[PDB]
Amino acid sequence: SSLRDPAGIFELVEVVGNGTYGQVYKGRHVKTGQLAAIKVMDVTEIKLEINMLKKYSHHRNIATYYGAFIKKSDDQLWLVMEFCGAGSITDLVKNTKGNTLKEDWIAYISREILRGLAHLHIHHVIHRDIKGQNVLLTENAEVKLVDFGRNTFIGTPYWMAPEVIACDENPDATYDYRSDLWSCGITAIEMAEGAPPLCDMHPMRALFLIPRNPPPRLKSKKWSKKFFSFIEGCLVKNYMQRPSTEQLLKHPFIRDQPNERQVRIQLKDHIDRTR
Ligand SMILES: Nc1ncnc2ccc(-c3cccc(Cl)c3)cc12
Ligand code: NA
Repeated sequence: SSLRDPAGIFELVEVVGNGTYGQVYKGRHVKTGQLAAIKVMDVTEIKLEINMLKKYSHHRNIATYYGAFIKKSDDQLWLVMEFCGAGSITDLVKNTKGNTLKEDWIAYISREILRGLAHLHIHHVIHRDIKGQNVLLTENAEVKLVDFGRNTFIGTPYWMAPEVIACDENPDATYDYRSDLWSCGITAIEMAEGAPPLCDMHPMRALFLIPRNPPPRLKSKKWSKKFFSFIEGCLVKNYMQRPSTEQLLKHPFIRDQPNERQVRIQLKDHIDRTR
């Protein structure tokens, strides 16, 4: 009924990813040595968010919520969740020769992202921040989503869907569940090319171009017809005709993965070789 102090339960080890998620630490469950990710927030409601993040995180493609703690003093709120030890998808692409993942790896990771999103969407939750950095890997090559729900900063715009960017005909910016599907397509281009489209643009210029530009496309013609079609589905310009999570899960690029077993093996081995 009342949040406990974390002393002797969880301890902070080091900042993750040294300065990319803000106040998120690699932590450890004191009594068992089990690792955990801990978001540290300064606080002056909480209990409801605890019970809410609890139920929707029980899915295999979402990092599991453990509990909430209050470090007394401004008081610190500690949000404890399952740690994913093999870094982010962005790290994976960065640590790969040529900053590009094989198409079957992209198909596997994209399906796991979509499965996580399908669980949140069915429960009327919008992730709002799908990107390579928020999709984490475990040592067993399990794919898990992270960072779903002060608010004074605007983050990176490269994964933002057109409807989420306010402009003359769209004065009130629309975060719709389909906005996460646009971000999944940008994440798939990020896996294929090493960076999102418009990465060569200043962030404010990219924010102006996203609602105006036609849908982004893969630079190379080497990819399969299925992959181009998957990107096209994610990146439907007008969210009103954009397919739902359930429709994208049935797209042949996602649905038809004959080398699935070997992909998980390749990913597990690649994690070891590039650690
Ligand atoms: N669960 C995690 N495992 C490993 N690294 C991580 C890095 C960052 C995060 C993370 C990032 C933003 C917001 C929240 Cl609540 C958690 C979670 C993890
Ligand atoms: Na989970």
